[PDB]
Amino acid sequence: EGLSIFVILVWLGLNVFLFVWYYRVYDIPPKFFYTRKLLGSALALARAPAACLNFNCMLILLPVCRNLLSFLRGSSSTRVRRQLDRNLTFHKMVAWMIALHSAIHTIAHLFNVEWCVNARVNNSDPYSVALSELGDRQNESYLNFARKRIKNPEGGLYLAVTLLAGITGVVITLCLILIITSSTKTIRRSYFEVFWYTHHLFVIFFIGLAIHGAERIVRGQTAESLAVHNITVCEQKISEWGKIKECPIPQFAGNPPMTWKWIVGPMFLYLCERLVRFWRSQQKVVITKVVTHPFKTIELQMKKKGFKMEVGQYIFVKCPKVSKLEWHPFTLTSAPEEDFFSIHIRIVGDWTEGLFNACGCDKQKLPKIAVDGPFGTASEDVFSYEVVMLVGAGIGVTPFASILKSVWYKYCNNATNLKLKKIYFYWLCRDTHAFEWFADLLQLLESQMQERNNAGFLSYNIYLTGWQKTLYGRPNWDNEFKTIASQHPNTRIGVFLCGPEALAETLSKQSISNSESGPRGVHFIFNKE
Amino acid sequence: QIEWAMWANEQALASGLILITGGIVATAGRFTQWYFGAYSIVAGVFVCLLEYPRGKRKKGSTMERWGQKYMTAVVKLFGPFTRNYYVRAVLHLLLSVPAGFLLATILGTACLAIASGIYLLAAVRGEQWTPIEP
Ligand SMILES: Cc1cc2nc3c(=O)[nH]c(=O)nc-3n(C[C@H](O)[C@H](O)[C@H](O)COP(=O)(O)OP(=O)(O)OC[C@H]3O[C@@H](n4cnc5c(N)ncnc54)[C@H](O)[C@@H]3O)c2cc1C
Ligand code: HEM
Ligand code: HEM
Ligand SMILES: *[C@@H]1O[C@H](CO)[C@@H](O[C@@H]2O[C@H](CO)[C@@H](O[C@@H]3O[C@H](CO)[C@@H](O)[C@H](O)[C@@H]3O)[C@H](O)[C@H]2NC(C)=O)[C@H](O)[C@H]1NC(C)=O
Ligand SMILES: *[C@@H]1O[C@H](CO)[C@@H](O)[C@H](O)[C@H]1NC(C)=O
Ligand SMILES: *[C@@H]1O[C@H](CO)[C@@H](O)[C@H](O)[C@H]1NC(C)=O
Repeated sequence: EGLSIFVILVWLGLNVFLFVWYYRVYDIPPKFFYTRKLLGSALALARAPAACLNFNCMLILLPVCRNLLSFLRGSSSTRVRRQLDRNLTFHKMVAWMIALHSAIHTIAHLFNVEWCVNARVNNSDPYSVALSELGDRQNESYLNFARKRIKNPEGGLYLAVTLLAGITGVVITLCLILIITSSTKTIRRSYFEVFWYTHHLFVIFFIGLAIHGAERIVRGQTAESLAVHNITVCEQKISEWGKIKECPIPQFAGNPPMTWKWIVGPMFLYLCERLVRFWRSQQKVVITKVVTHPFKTIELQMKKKGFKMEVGQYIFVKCPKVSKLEWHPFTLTSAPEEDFFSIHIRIVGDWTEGLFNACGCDKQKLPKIAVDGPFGTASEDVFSYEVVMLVGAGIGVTPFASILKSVWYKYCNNATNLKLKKIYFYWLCRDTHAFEWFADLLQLLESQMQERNNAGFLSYNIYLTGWQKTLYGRPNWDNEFKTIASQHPNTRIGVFLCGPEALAETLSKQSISNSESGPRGVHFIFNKE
Repeated sequence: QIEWAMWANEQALASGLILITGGIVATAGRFTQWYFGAYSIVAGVFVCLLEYPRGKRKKGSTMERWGQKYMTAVVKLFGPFTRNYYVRAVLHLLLSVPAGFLLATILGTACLAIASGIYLLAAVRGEQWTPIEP
């Protein structure tokens, strides 16, 4: 993988460079010499992950800009296209690293706080406590950020609930772990409503992160102070600091916040993207026809000026009356060449029942809707291969309706640009009850072909997992691949799968055993939508 | 509708992991009052064991964590105590309360209390933990 390996390696190398670099920016130089003795080695172990978090937090928001990335990809080598389709895999990777570096940062700041409080209450080595005495009086800046003499562990809890860096750290730690715990695949897939809503604690995370470093409690000796306070002479004269000419009392300042400089651009970009999405919500979509198919599926055929689609693509639809805040995704089930575009919506829950009830499908006006855009990955390649073997399982048949409806148009329109000549379609379903609309499409494509005397084009089988025409039990992929292999010799066939992963491995394995090594031999390229 | 038990499970396991991390960092660093961290180590290990096996949904097909069959057998042995979500929620809250005496484990406590809250929510809904039989 060119782009995937390139982007991952550069991102990992940048993280390693930032960590190593900012580790030694806070470990080697003499500016931080006295802090590194009140805080030890747990200073740099707190500050290098913070730099890595600066970089990572900018990165997390970019591959989730849905409307801006689509605008860029509209103008942006299919080998390349699929690598850049891993934007939500890169988001997950960046987020996990945000967790890792945050955990390192947090643990280091726990030692820091302990040791800071401990020295303040005369429970440490003599030098650190002597350093903790600074900042009690006038004309001296503290080095120890614990100023009240409260013994541990209550001193640590005080600092967290009183220091701004501690309060914001606790708030965004809770708002980072909640995001992560509510973003497992089970939550993301079975209960999307919990994932999406809880994922908005990100606004709280970034707001707490921007004001996180305002206090500048982690302080190093200032440059002017270092110029007058030669450290190597003055370290052992701490008991007389300010009273000998060589050693005035050192002055410590805190570094100005840097995170806002990083996260300003992506939060602005995300806000502009959300405004673009709102603008798409305001745009006109006229719902020309609503057909109520059996078992509660409403086909909404609608027109929106300037919508161009490609086979396999999906859109997001918002109905303001059902939910002002949500956009629910639906696959375009209509041919690209049609004036209207359609989606077939099965009523499975709260918004979908609301659209149904609003439409008037329930009773004996139609609600305003707004379509977001053709998203998704196209399956345009289906047309290129001379033979194809589309296999759809369960609710995965849906993408193939656009493709199947489109082949007919291209056959009628040109009949030569369609390189495709043969389609074998396998529907593996528990039952055909909710997808009866699809059976009708499959019957039609064949019927139109039969009328047009090319009865050869569409061969289909429905196989009912629960146990032309329906059959019982899954297809013997060992048998099927060989049979088509016999009928079509010396030809490349694309097996396109939109079904479960188990089926995906089964077909890929079948493809390769079946595909002939020789250049003359049949190859069975496998693509999984 | 939504099954809060799933998100409660995912939150509770991570609260246990963070409790283990905070307890280990308290014990190794010899934080003053390290025995609370030692408690966090044992409480977090117990939370991770009890919350590793995800339950079976009311509808659909669920995913199982790796090596969950062994844990499911043990959780089944305790009868109603693992099953009830009121017992699970009060257990999580009571185990979280002593961990809140240390900063290194205050994060664990909060997270476990947030989870015990979601368990409470699931308990009000009528949800329970039915095991995933193979
Ligand atoms: C790429 C893609 C293509 C899709 N194509 C179709 C389609 O052709 N026909 C169709 O009926 N449905 C399709 N869906 C999912 C469809 O949008 C949901 O069934 C619908 O949002 C249900 O809403 P609800 O109010 O019933 O939510 P609920 O009934 O509460 O949710 C039921 C299920 O829908 C999922 N879901 C809920 N909200 C969303 C959301 N905003 N995005 C994705 N999933 C969600 C949940 O994970 C849950 O498993 C598609 C989803 C994706 C990601
Ligand atoms: C740690 C695990 C995480 C996972 C698995 C995850 C997963 C996802 C997924 C799948 C999406 C796509 C949403 C969709 O399909 O509609 C998404 C969107 C998003 N994520 Fe994450 N995410 C994680 C962490 C984070 C973090 C840490 C942040 C930032 C604090 C964040 C901010 C976002 C944003 C802003 C969006 C876009 C929301 C939208 O456009 O509606 N995520 N995330
Ligand atoms: C959980 C307890 C946490 C504590 C006690 C803590 C404490 C601190 C402290 C004391 C500083 C230096 C503040 C200053 O110099 O004024 C700081 C900086 C920082 N922390 Fe945290 N933090 C915590 C969690 C987090 C988390 C979860 C993140 C996640 C992004 C984070 C990211 C940062 C960053 C990026 C900085 C650098 C600030 C800057 O340079 O402007 N911290 N933290
Ligand atoms: C607290 O620190 C401040 C600033 O570091 C001290 O104030 C500064 O003290 C010096 C020494 O006297 C002043 O320099 C003098 O300036 C006058 C002209 O104003 C000049 O005639 C003298 O020959 C000498 O150069 C300096 O001006 C003064 N700064 C300010 C802003 O007044 C202050 O003394 C310290 N407080 C204590 C209690 O030590
Ligand atoms: C701090 O404790 C040591 C140990 O007994 C003692 O020698 C020293 O005088 C104490 N200092 C203060 C200010 O209490
Ligand atoms: C600090 O003192 C040492 C010892 O005399 C000397 O070698 C060094 O040059 C001094 N450094 C500065 C910056 O004054």
